Amino acid sequence: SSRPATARKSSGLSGTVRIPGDKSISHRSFMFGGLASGETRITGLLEGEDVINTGKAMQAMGARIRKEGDTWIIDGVGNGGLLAPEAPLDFGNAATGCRLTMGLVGVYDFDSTFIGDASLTKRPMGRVLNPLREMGVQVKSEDGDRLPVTLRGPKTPTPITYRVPMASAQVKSAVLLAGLNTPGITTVIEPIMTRDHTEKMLQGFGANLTVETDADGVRTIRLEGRGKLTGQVIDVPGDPSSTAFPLVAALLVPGSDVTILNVLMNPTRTGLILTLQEMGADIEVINPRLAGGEDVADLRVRSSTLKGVTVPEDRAPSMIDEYPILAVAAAFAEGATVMNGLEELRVKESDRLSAVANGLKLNGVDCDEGETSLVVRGRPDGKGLGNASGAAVATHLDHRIAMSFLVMGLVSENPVTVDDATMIATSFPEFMDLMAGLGAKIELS
Ligand SMILES: O=C(O)C1=C[C@@H](OP(=O)(O)O)[C@@H](O)[C@H](O)C1
Repeated sequence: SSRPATARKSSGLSGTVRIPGDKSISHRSFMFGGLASGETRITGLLEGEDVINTGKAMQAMGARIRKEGDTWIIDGVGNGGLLAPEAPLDFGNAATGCRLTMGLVGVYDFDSTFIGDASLTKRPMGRVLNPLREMGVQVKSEDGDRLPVTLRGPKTPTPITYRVPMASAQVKSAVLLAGLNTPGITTVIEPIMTRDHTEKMLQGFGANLTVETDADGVRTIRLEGRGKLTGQVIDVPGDPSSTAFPLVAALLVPGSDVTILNVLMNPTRTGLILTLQEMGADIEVINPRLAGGEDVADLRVRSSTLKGVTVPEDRAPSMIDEYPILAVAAAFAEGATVMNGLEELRVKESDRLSAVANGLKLNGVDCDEGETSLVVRGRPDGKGLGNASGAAVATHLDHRIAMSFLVMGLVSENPVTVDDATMIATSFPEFMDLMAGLGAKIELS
């Protein structure tokens, strides 16, 4: 069921720790490794529940996946070699696995059914199902294009040129993956850049995929379908979204000095760091280097005094999953922090804009929730913040709401309680141990 947890005011956080692997790249490592010809070897894989579910779905379609020592080894089926699954593919809490797999297997001439948990089942799939319908896929979904969904691909899919209407890397990714089993050229036009793990990894696996960027920033991504993919050696970098939690905690808890190692620094993932630096954060980027084909660095974070800033709508895609923890940082900053262009937060694991605003208010923070924006006014000394009565923040099955508010409790005058910590393991099973090791006081009921 649910397992509440309470975070208490802590003394300085201190230590050096390696952050778990990147979730986005980990999902794709299992997917591309399972699809490619031959063997793929992965080190640094995130072993959270979301990623394990993607792995099980790939096994259900013929990939052999196993862990030898600290390396995941995958024997792929080759492009065009996916086998019809016997039962529904259960993605649990993971929209990434679900949406990308819809594109990947929806274009195959067999039935595939997709199911998930109470959170995933409420999220919109129309954004990926519409382009698939244009490609010839037959779709059976629940009202509003929600799970459960059953797809059946045509004998020969139709390649399309699709302009993504919202800044979603998952929609871009689903169309490109569908293009892998479609004859001809599939083109995705992305007006605003989103995380590019699919493009970079498919090129690494040998796909004839090109990316052209116009001077105005619009990206035209072309993929030639039904081409060979070759197994690769993958070294997964640390998750910058998971890094955000100990990083913001170190900035807010006085007397802190925390170094996080091997953090992915791809600019489509670092909007929070840029934003915190503008607010006055002391974050040092150490030994920037190339590892596994990606930019990584170690980050040394020290306690800082923060000031509110205006966060523009165009930075949102580069930090979309970090708005919950940014809002918590803003609760302790001098002045107002204003964030717009947040419509996408309403369709995540939880409606994050509503969950964050309600959680902040429950914990004494002055904030204003707009249809697509949030304004937060802070109290630097944390006085009056938190909830002395022990009232619990509603997490709405969202791991990031649970983690963000637990970070808040390490700083607020009064403890912060979340109604459930059980979903944290979907993306960061190491969270409790990692934070405790740094000195955080978090009591699990
Ligand atoms: O492709 C990916 O790995 C992801 C893209 C984002 O979703 P959207 O495409 O809906 O923005 C992000 O919020 C999600 O956690 C993972």
